[PDB]
Amino acid sequence: AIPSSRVGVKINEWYKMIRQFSVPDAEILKAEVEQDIQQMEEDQDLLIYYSLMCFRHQLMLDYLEPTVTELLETIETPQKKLTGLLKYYSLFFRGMYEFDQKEYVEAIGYYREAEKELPFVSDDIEKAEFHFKVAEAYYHMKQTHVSMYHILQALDIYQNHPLYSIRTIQSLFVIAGNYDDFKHYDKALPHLEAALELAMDIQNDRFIAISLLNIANSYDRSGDDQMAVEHFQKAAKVSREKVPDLLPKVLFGLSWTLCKAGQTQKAFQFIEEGLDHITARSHKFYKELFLFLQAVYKETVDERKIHDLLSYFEKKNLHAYIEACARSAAAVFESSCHFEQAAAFYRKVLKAQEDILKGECLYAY
Amino acid sequence: AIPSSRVGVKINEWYKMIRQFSVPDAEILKAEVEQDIQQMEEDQDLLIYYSLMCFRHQLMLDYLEPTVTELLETIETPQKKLTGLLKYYSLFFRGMYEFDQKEYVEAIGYYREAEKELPFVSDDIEKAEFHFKVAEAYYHMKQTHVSMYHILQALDIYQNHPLYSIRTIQSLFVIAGNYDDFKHYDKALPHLEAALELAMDIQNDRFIAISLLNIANSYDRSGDDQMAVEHFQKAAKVSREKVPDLLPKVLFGLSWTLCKAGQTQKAFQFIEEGLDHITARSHKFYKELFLFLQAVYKETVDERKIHDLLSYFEKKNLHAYIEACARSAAAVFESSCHFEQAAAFYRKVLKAQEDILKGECLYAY
Amino acid sequence: EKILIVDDQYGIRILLNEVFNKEGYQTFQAANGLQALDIVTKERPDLVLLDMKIPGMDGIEILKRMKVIDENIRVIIMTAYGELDMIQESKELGALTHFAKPFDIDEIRDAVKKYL
Amino acid sequence: EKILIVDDQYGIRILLNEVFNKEGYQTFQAANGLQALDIVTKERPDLVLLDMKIPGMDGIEILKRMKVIDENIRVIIMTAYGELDMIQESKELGALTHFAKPFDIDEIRDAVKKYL
Ligand SMILES: [Mg+2]
Ligand SMILES: [Mg+2]
Repeated sequence: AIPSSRVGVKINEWYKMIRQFSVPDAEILKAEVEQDIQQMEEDQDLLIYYSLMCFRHQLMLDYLEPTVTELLETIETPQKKLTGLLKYYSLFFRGMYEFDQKEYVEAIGYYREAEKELPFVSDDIEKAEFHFKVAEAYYHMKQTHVSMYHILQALDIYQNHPLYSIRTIQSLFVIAGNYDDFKHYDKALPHLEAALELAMDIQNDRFIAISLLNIANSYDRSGDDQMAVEHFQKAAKVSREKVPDLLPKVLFGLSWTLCKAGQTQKAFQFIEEGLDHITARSHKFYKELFLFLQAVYKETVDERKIHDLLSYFEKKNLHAYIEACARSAAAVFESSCHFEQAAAFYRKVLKAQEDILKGECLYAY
Repeated sequence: AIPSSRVGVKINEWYKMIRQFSVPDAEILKAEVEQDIQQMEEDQDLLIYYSLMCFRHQLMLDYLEPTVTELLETIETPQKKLTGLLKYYSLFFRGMYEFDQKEYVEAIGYYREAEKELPFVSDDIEKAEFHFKVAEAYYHMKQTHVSMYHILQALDIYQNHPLYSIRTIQSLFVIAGNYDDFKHYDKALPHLEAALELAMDIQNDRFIAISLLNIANSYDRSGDDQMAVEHFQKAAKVSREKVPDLLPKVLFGLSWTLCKAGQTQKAFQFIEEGLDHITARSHKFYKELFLFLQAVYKETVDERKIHDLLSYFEKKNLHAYIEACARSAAAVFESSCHFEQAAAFYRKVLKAQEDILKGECLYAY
Repeated sequence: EKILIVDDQYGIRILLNEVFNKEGYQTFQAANGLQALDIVTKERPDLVLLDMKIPGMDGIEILKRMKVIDENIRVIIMTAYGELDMIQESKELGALTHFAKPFDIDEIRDAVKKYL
Repeated sequence: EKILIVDDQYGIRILLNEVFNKEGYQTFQAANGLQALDIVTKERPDLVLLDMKIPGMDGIEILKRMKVIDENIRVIIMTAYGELDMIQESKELGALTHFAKPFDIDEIRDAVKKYL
């Protein structure tokens, strides 16, 4: 599937040909875009940008039936709102394209230029939408303070529009997620609870299950295993009954929490259960996380399995998984006073941390 | 000493009284500001804001010799550039005030509003200056990508003005520092070298010493101990001869590097040397870092001293120092296969990391 | 005549507005269900372009409520990644036609002069 | 008459400009040394306000270069956290006076009509 940002930048190129009134080139690019979309990931925002460009493209044809500069002013002046919106999209999707190739500094620059176009748009939801999507980007970029800044602007507008409950819940998740980055799970919890309540009002089962899962993970990480297990099982129930595709993630949290709580026998039950729900189509690695739980919390640690999994993770550059699993292994070995093994895993932890950071900075100004 | 941001927000309050034409209140606040400045840290930007406000305050008096709204338009309209600059400062210093109290989300919001005022300022250095100072803030906020974005805009403008070599060197240091955050010391090095070359051209000894020190730390962290030691000694020379106040920091890098290189006897010499240069007036903790080096790299580790120092650091919430020292201790104990001790320090490392993160997020939206 | 454009996205509204003004129509615009209903009640449009994909208030709900205000109402639905059952259901409720996004400007323009 | 304002900071230049226009003076402005020298050569100001704290080119350097263009040049220096030796040195070179920042607008205004 083609990322919509990739299609967005080709539209930007299409636009360039239009503004220089090159019909042959514009037609080629227009034809290519119409093919790429047939294989593009879902993005209704991209399709809007496409349709507006189709209109702008037609304007070019209608005005060719004079210097480029002159002809350009003739078309744009009467089309202020169109020209302004196109400019906004070209910058937005260019920013997302840079973001998708991990050119973060470039992305930020486009995000900033894009925002400057918002004031010329008489629509508060459009503004919210920009802040929300950018907030997610900054979060992935681990610029968590900036993410919070933006997401708080989105949520403000969303709350003024009670019909936008979905975005409100998603905004609450983002806020909680951001707090999690600073290990302030207690600060995240209130937002997760509001999300749960809102989700139940609109009777959305998926978001009820997800909210409950998020609450459980919050408690698990804050150190309240009892509340964690309680909510995991609540999420499990709603999952098994109405949203089964969440079961693997739900059962892994439950299992991990039970293992850390010393209830490994009970955990092994949900581990085997989760392994049976996993399908080949899946794109997640819960299979490998489940296998790691079995190996490390087993009466006698399965060191070979552990090595193969960590090696597997190393291969796909899954350093976050390495850090988390290595953290667990270190604690398990410490518990039996096997400190040499422990130290070995602690070194893997510190290594994984540095490998994550290095992967976050690929530019070279 | 009073932080200039604190004085800045009082000026903001002074301004509020002016715009509502309250002479008594404006006079009180004006009088207070003039006292605070006598005890304020150096900040020529604050003093400019003060002098402009003094002028704005006088305009108020000259126009009282009509509704607030009407009278306000009468004063502001003819004073576009003044009103615009005042607005810029009020937002800027308010952002810095929030930054200084670790209200980072608030700070960002003011930084953004402040930037929007720049386009109305016909001065490229003023723009650079904003980007530079904000870049430093984002760096301290560990929003390193955003920091890089801003600092690259500053450096661009500075390079267009060859007379601003100092800011250029400082900008190079910031860029290097940012790369360091992602453990890309190899990416930082080129900028540190350009800084060194520039510093030698302008014959600035302090920045020659600092550049050499930065290069040495870069090599030390990239794993080139020989180059590290070589540059440390270069920095040491220029220090002892022209900038001695850098000696403690220079001798600590040299010592630490020598200890990690297994040359502890040679290191102990520079450790004792650094302890003799430290003065009571100092605000740094190189004294405690020196003492930690002695204790942990000693033939027989001084565990009691180590515990007292780490406890001391804990008290002043110096979690960065705890992490670094604990990292060293863990490696030293591992080298003698004392893994129980090692594991203990690894736990202190992971703890310190989380304590740092928690201290970065004090708000509670 | 009167054309009511209903869509939650600024982009679509700008587009169709520029398209229908060029044809000489008197165009109205709404971002959500309530605004759309108030306009139907007050202006009584001759044709409606309804986005069935609006947050918080599904088009199915909006459609029936428009039939309440006017029975012979002329409504064309448009969707982006919309279900086949919501399209089928909308038809049974008297939908003149359905335009998938991205819709062809000419097609939807010719369809307007038709059912108008 | 002609007043040359020399300062690297936009804020100070805006301020003194508004102050001296109010007095009816013909004001010029420079952000750095070279601009200041070009203006002295071309316009030949009757009074100069020189910021001794300018990056890359110290006021001491700028001052002598102004004495080159004109010997009877009238220059008042202003400083922010400036050394006492640079003030003392500037005086020996024929400095009419020195104004510490933040300077009082009235004081520097009265000083202008004086040495002018
Ligand atoms: Mg829609
Ligand atoms: Mg200056």
